[PDB]
Formats: sequence, C-alpha cells, structure tokens
Amino acid sequence: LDTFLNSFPTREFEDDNEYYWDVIGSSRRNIPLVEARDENGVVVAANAANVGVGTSPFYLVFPEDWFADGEVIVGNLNQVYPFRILGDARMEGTNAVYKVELMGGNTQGVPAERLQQGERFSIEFAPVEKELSRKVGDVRFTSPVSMRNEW
Amino acid sequence: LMGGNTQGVPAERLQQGERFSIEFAPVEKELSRKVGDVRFTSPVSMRNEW
Amino acid sequence: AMQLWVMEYEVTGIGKGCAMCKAINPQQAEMLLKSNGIYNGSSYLYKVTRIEQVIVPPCNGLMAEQVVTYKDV
Amino acid sequence: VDVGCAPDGAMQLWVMEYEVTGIGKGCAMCKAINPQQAEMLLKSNGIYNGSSYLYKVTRIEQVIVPPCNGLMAEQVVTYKDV
Amino acid sequence: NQNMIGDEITVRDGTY
Amino acid sequence: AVDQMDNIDERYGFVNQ
Amino acid sequence: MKTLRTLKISPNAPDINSVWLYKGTMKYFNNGEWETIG
Amino acid sequence: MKTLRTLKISPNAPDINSVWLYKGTMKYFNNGEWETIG
Amino acid sequence: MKTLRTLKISPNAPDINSVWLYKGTMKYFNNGEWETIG
Amino acid sequence: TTIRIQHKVGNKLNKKLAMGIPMVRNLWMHYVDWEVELQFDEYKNNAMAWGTSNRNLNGEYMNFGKSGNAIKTGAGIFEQTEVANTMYYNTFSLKLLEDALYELSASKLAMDDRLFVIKTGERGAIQFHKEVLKTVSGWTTFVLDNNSTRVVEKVQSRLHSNALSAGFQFVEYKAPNGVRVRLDVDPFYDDPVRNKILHPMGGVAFSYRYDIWYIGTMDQPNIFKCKIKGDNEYRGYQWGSAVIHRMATLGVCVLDPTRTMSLIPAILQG
Amino acid sequence: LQFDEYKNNAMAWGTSNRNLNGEYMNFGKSGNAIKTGAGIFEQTEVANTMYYNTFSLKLLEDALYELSASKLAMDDRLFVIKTGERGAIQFHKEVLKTVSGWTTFVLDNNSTRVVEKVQSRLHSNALSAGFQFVEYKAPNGVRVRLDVDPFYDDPVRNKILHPMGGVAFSYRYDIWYIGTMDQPNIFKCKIKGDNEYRGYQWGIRNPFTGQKGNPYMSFDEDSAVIHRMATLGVCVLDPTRTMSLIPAILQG
Amino acid sequence: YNTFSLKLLEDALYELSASKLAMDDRLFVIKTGERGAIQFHKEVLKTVSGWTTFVLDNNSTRVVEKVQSRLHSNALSAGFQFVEYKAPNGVRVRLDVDPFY
Amino acid sequence: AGKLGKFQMLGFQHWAPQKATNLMVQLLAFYRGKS
Ligand SMILES: [Mg+2]
Ligand SMILES: [Mg+2]
Repeated sequence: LDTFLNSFPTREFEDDNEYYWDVIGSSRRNIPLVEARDENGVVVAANAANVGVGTSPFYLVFPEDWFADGEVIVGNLNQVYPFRILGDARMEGTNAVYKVELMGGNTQGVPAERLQQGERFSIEFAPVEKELSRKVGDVRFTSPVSMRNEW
Repeated sequence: LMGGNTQGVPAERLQQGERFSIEFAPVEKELSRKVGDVRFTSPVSMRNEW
Repeated sequence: AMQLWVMEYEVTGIGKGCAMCKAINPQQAEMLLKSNGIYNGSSYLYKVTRIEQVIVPPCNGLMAEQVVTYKDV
Repeated sequence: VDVGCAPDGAMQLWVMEYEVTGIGKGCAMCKAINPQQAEMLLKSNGIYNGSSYLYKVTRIEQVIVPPCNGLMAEQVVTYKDV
Repeated sequence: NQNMIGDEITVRDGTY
Repeated sequence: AVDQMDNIDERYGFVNQ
Repeated sequence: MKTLRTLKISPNAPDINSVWLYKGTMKYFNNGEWETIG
Repeated sequence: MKTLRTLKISPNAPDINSVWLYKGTMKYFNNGEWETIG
Repeated sequence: MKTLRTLKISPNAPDINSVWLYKGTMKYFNNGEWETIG
Repeated sequence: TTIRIQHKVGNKLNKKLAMGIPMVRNLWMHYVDWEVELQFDEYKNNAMAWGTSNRNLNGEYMNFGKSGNAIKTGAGIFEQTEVANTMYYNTFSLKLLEDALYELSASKLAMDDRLFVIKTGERGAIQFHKEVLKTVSGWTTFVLDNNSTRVVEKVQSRLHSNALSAGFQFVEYKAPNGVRVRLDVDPFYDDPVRNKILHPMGGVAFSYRYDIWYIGTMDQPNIFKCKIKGDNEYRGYQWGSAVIHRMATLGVCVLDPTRTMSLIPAILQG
Repeated sequence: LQFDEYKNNAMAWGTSNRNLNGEYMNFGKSGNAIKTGAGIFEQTEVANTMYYNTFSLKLLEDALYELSASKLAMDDRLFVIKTGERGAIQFHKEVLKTVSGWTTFVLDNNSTRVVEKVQSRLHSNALSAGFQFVEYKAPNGVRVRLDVDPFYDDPVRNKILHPMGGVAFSYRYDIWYIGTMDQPNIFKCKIKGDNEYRGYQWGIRNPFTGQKGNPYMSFDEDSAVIHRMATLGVCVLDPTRTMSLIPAILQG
Repeated sequence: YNTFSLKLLEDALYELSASKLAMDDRLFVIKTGERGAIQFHKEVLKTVSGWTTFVLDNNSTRVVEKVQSRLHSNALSAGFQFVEYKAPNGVRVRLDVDPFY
Repeated sequence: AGKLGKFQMLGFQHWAPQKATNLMVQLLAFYRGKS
C-alpha cells in the first residue's frame, strides 16, 4: 500500500482549508431548435410544406441568444440548407427568434422535417458584400466551474 | 458511522464472524483529545530429539 | 428540467432499447430521445412503448428491463 | 436531493447490461442503493427471476442527474449483438 | 494548549 | 496550441490576473 | 461456398463462422439467421 | 478413422472429404453415398 | 466455449475433442457422455 | 468571397457565455484578442472548406446585404469536389468501393498509378476494418495462420514465460489489376459541434465519410487556396461602444473535380 | 509503524463525512466536528464508475475507446491496468475467449509456442506446455496491458472473498493514467512548513527520551505519554482521466 | 488423492504459491516415480488436447520425426511425452523422477 | 451500443480559498473544438 502511494508526487499547500481547481470545457457549441415559424408567424409543423420557397424570410426560435447579426448557421444537415440570419435577435422572453432566409442558392425551400424541435444548429461564418459592407457576426466565450477537496 | 452515512448499517453486516480491521484514528481540528494505541506480538519455538 | 422519465422503446428492425431523459412532460422526453439519441438520422425508427416517471420513495426498484432473445431474432 | 434513501441520503440511478445464458442479452434501468442491490433486483424482480442464475451482469453504471433537460443515458441491444 | 501550528490545529491533552 | 488530434486548447484564451 | 472449420458447444450463440451445438440441436448461421439442423 | 475437418454450405454436393450442409440437412460421405444425419 | 475442430467417421468413439459420425448419427461429448443430435 | 466579424468590447467576457458542467458522482479573465483571432480564423476555415454559392445560371446572385449590394459567395472545398464521383451509400461495402474505384481507374489511370489513399474519420477506420475482415472471412480458399499475419504475438511479461498479446486491424485493401486502397484518419471528421447526426455504431456519422483526394498525378495542384497578393486581411477599432472589426476576402479553387471521389453516408443527404 | 499505517490508510482509503446538507455529523471528544476528506479510492470513482459480475473485454475496450476516441493521440492510447493476480487470470480467459472467436485466423503453435520442446531424460522428444494472454490490442491505437500489483491481493484488509478463489479486490481493474495531462493528475497534499507533531506528557522521568528528572512536570504520576499528529490529504484533479472496474460483490 | 488430475495439482500449487511465493519464485520440481511421470503425462496431454483454440502443428512439436531407414526413403517415427506444465502467474512444474520411488 | 451523459453545456444566463493547481483542467468528459 505504501509502494503504491510512493508513486504519487507531493504538492505543498499554505492553509488547511478546502482547496479548489477550475475545470473547463470548449467554447464551440450547437444550440437546439425550439420551433420554426414562417413569415406570417405560424409555426412550421412536421406535416407542412417547404418554408423558404423563394428566398423568403422565416423564423428560427432558439432557447438562447447564441447567434449573431449576419452569420450563416446550418441545421442537422450541414451545408445543404444554409440559414443567413437577418437582423439581431428578438427576445421572446428567454427565447431568441431570428429572421432567417436561405442562402445556398436554394430556390425550393427547406423541408418542414428540417425545422423541428431538437435539431441542433451551428455557426459557420458571416459573409458580406464586396461593396459598402457593414458589421456582422459575434464572438463566443466559455466559463469554468470548480471542484473541491479537503483535509 | 462515519463517511456521511445517514440511514445506518444493515443488520446482516453485523453478525458473528464478521472481521474488523483498523483503518486510522481521525480527530477534530480544535481541542482534540488523545486517541489510538500501539500493539505488540511475540514468537514461538519448536523442538527435536534423537 | 423538472422530472426524470425512463423509457422502454423498440428500434424497428434493429432491436430493443432503454433510455432515460429529463423533461417537463413525456412529450419532450420522446423529443430528447429521437433528436439526441444514437438513431439521430433515422429517428422514425424509434417506437417508444412505455414511459413512467421516476418517483423516489421506494428508493430501490426496477424501472426498465427488456431482453432481446434468440427467438426474437 | 435528501429524500431519505440509504446511500448517504441520495437517490442513485443505474444502468445494467447482462447476458441471459441460452436466451440472449438485455438492458435495464434501475434505482438501487448499491450496485450489489441493482443486480439483486434483476434476480428477484426480473423477467427471469425464477431461473435467476442465468443473469450474467456485465455492467452496472451510475447515472448522474444533469442540471437541466437532455437525454441522460441510453442502451440499445441490437439484433446483431445477439 | 500545545497548538501544532500548521495553519491552526489546537491539541488538548494536559500540560506537556 | 492545437493538439495532434486537431483539438484546440481553451486555456490559451484566458488571462490569470 | 462457405466453409466452416469449427464446432462450438455453448448455450450462447458463437461467432457466425462456427457451428452452434447445444444439448442435441445443431445450428449454423445462414442468410442472416441461425438455422436449425433437424 | 476418416477425419473430416471442414463443413461446407452448398446447394449441391461438395467433395467427399467435407460435410454437406443445406437448409437443415447435414449430409456426409459414408458407404459411398451422402448419408443424411437425422 | 468448446471448439470441436475435427469430425471423425468411425465405429469407435474417437476422442472428447472430435465429433463422432456413425451411420446416421452425429454424436459429441457432452456432460460426460455421448449426445446424439436429431 | 468576403468575410466579416465584429465584437463590442480590454480583457473581459461579454454576453455570449456558456458553462460546462460535468456529471461526476456527488454533483479567469478572457483575452478578447485571442478569441476574435481564433473565431475569425475559423470563419475563414468554414468559408474555405464548407462554403456554398448563391448564383443562378443567369449569373445573378440571390442574396443581398445590408447595403443593397448582392452578397457574393463562392463554393468551398466540399461543394466543388462533390460535383463528380460522389456516392451516397446506405450500407458500406467493398463490393461498392472496389467497383467504383476500378471503373474510374480502368478509364483514367495507368496500372502503376492506382494508389488510393482513403481519408476518413476514426470510426470510418473501424468500419473499413470490419468490411475487409468480412471479405477476408469469405476467402475460404486460403487458410490464414498466425505465422504470417501474427494477430497473436509473443510479448515479454513478468507473469509468464510464454506470454501472448492479441489484436490486429486491416488498413489496406489490394484489388485486382493494381488498384490499391490505403486508409488514413483525419481528425476533423470527428467534430462534435459541426457533425450532429449520430451513427448507430458510434461517432458523428461524418467520420464514416470516405474522401479520395489526389487521384493520379497532375503535374500541378488540383485543389488550392486562393489569396490576394499583399495583405487582404483588415482590422479596425470603432471607439464610441468599442467595436473591433475584422474583414477578410478569400477563395478556394478545385481545377478538376473529377479527380476527387467521395463516399458519404446517405443519412447526410436531403 | 502504527502512525505510518494511519497515514497510508487515511490517504488511500478515506471517505468524506460531509453530509448532503454540507454538515459534519461526527463530533469529537470535545464536541467539535471531525472533518475528513475523500481518499485516493473515493476521489477516483466519481467519473468512470463501473461494476460487474461477468467480466467483458468488449465492454472494457468500448469504454476506453469512447473517452479516448478523438481526444487522445494514436500513440497516446496505452492503458496499463493495475489489478491483482486473480484479475490477471480473469483477463487471460477473456482474451482467450476473444481469440477463439477469431475463426478467420488459425492460431498455430509455430508462432504462439504454447507447446514447447524441452530436454529431459524421460523421452527423446519431451514437451512443455503453458501460456497466458496478458495484452489485447484494440483497433485504432488502443492497447490494453496488465500490471499485477501485490497491493490488490492483500488478504488482511480485503475480507470479501470471490467465488473463483482469492479476495474480491484482486478482480478489480483500475487504469489510473489515461493519456498525458500536462500536469500531475494524482498527488498527495501536504501543508508547507507543517512538521508532524510530536509531544511528550511525562511525570518524574521520560522512558521515551531517556530523561531522568523533570524541571516542568506534567502530572505527579510516573508515566510518559507520546502524542503524534499529522494533517494530510490527497488530490485527483481529473477523475475522467481514470477508469475503474469493480466487482459488484464489494457493493460499491 | 484417489485419482490424480491437473485441475487438482495446478490449484494445489497456485493457491500455495499466490499466498506464499513471489512471481519469479514459483518453480516446483516434483519428485516422483516412473509411473507418476506417465500419470503426469496423461493429464497434461488431456489438458492440452482441450486447447482447441490453438492448432498444434507438427512443425513446432515434432511428435512425428523423419528418421533414416533401409525400408523407405521418407521414413518416419512417432512419439512424445509431456514433462512440464506452465500454469499462469509464474507457476512452472518440472518432473524429477527418482528410482527410489 | 448506447451512450451515457458525462457533461452538459449550459449558458450562463441559465444560472477565496487555496488552489490545488494554478492552470485550468480540461476534463476528458468534455468535447473540445476541432481546427
Ligand atoms: Mg468529385
Ligand atoms: Mg475516475
């Protein structure tokens, strides 16, 4: 038992109180969908038609203001249906709804199956013009929690 | 019962033949009083003839 | 973020399963399985057969059990 | 979280894998005060509690309740494992 | 009051 | 410093103060 | 076509390139199923 | 004294030094013909 | 769990670790005796 | 294509924060100049590899920005190489793989120039391993022994004089007429953030994507990153409010997309 | 000797006596609370909990591959298992079941050398026999190796026996180090400048220090009492860098 | 014992050696007679014959040797004996037959 | 063929003693972002 405990080094402490150490995770995250509404505000059910049929605006409601002014986010199928966010988040209480148009040359719209609750969404990038561009995008951070032990 | 135990020890863990060994003797930090003790052993012998 | 829900289900053609979620209603516990489970791209295969809430005061009890046998395959 | 359960006051949730010898494999979800008690609830209240010697439990793992919503644990027993 | 310093741990079994 | 398995390090973005 | 070089005595099912022997019933894995010989 | 080592799954008869398995009938080469076990 | 890698055609019992093929029978060693399939 | 970022800021966090809570049993100061450089380097990485074009066949761009001018976007790595040789499978086989790679090599490649380095994820390597092993297990002509393959070798151990080890993995497959298929793992297929549909055998269903870059020898690069000479990256601080603005223009070119074959799972389609 | 045994058993085998409500319920002889912290073997079981009756190698490899999939490098996936002697035989039979399911390959004696030739007076061709599987190499860089420790097989502290012979603690597998952390994961805590206490309470003579005559007496009795004291702890920073696999007859 | 088995002697010598001896100290030289060597030989033949997870080729064992004879060009001999057994965790067994037995 | 939850990522809006180590700890029960 002492041969096992001699293979561990020794860090000396200043006091005999409990001690902490801060553990961290990543800053890159995907956010679930809550619901998606079309241009008139009625939610896109599963038994519905396509939503962005003419590069038309629609809405994506998320449980957190995680996305930004001009970013292209993608659903569970990445790069098949790019979603360019139009404007800042309108906060419906804690929820954040973004006006969203389809970006990747899409002229038939996103399916109604691809706009349901639970589908995770992820930031790709924020594109602008070549001429007279204005500010888009934002930066995300992360915070550590602590663990504990005593003597 | 140490360890944070709230709901006790079961009764079948306290029967005849249950073996008990010494871990250590933990004390309070302020105004602790003496605990623990020290134990000794002794050998044997054997014998032969012609 | 209210209650715990233990689900027994059946992936159609693939096998049987067991799962546990944290949701406010059992309509969301099926939502958190079909969207976050391992059959994420074929979520139509999940056939949830039993949902029951994890209430404590027994403190010692089975919640789900489901055997795949040699004559089910 | 201090509901008065046996292991130091808290409720403990477990996931069990086993293989019923001659029959197949299966999953289980069980609240139990010990992982020894979780495998005794298979042999007492299981589907094969009559012939309870068939249970060969290969995993008993604890599930920790998260701070908020989400899928906690999952265990599929596929037809190609069997 | 033979307090082993450390940070503050106070021993109490009689005078030493 | 990116790890050999392409994983980024999150501890470089902080300042100890 | 498919050659099997082992015969396995087990209550459980063996690997699919083996013969399942259990107490008097012989099985073998053909077309995705354990096929009873008898 | 004749040691057969491989079992073969084939819809028609294999060599005489191998066991013939098809659909549930085990056949092997005994007394000059394929003898079904059952 | 128990691999029987050989099969032997003989009127005498070959070995514990081989399969005993006599006219229309396939016996193997199980539980201390010869168990016939079919 | 043109990329832009901003952040309203100094070293301290702002409103987009997220904490990571682990599940264990009994349950600093942000350098803002290192996060606006890392997460704008990743805006350029996502525009390069995972970008999409918004033009008609009339030459018309489809999306207009805040200034009324059209947002001009060009395709990326993964869209330009997915215009030829791309296959969407529901089950992985060497029967589909060795037939796709032979007909392309019989019509385009000499026999010595038929080496195919599959780039895939980590779980794509264990799926390729079990599909060669299923193919090898149907080679009932040849008796595979431990003498040549050495799946069970002899390691030195204190516990026994003759102590063994066990394990193997198929990393290469050699097809008739000189078609050789190798396998290496890129770690970026196993991204938990970007890849969100999961596979029932473990992973994120994008590690099961096989990509043959570099079909043949071209005497020049086929895929490269376009760049403007000088310094095409811009930076600006808008003190009121203190907003850091960054802008960068970029591009990716694939000259011959027919020299790139992709095997994507069909659950990532449509 | 007994004080050093108190120091080792507290560091290795410690349980935190803090309640769920953040209170201490064990009160000392003065009436103040006895505050203890977790040991080595309590801090290490909070993340990679695992219990079993039947050992499965497939479950061991598919739990060391799901946390080391794309986090550890391909050359950073050697997992040394510290266990007992009877955990090495349970590991040996489970790898032996694995390589007997590999019916694609033929394990010939010409390479495994399970039956060796030895020189003996009994025969012109005399043979030897014996083998042990001590390593399994999982796909994609994961290697699993045993390290039998006599710490596990200790029959004094370990009283629950196993039905397959020996103590049940021999059948416990612990992978203490998974990958490289950039810092020590497991270490032993001490206070700086804290010398462990040693005091004597004696009357007219001290048998311990051999001193006859006392200027400052403790009591009037002919005695000497030695008091020794130590404050000590351990720390495991990342318990997800450590996997455990315990027999469930130890009851958690 | 009434009948000898390797399951008896390997367990008699492993519970002894796991309790009392180190790893590198488990060499057991068994003193016996000529009939006890054949009784030893039949049990480690019966244990190795159950190891059907390994194919035991004649290239390593050489139980059938190629000898020189007047009768045939490819002439053969046949015969072997098992005189040792190596149990796990370091336990070896060596026979030492004694004419006094 | 099943997962178990080992972490959960929450926003902050949905929410000194001595230090054992000075530099922070990345747990293996956390995904990390890929370049
Ligand atoms: Mg292409
Ligand atoms: Mg741990």
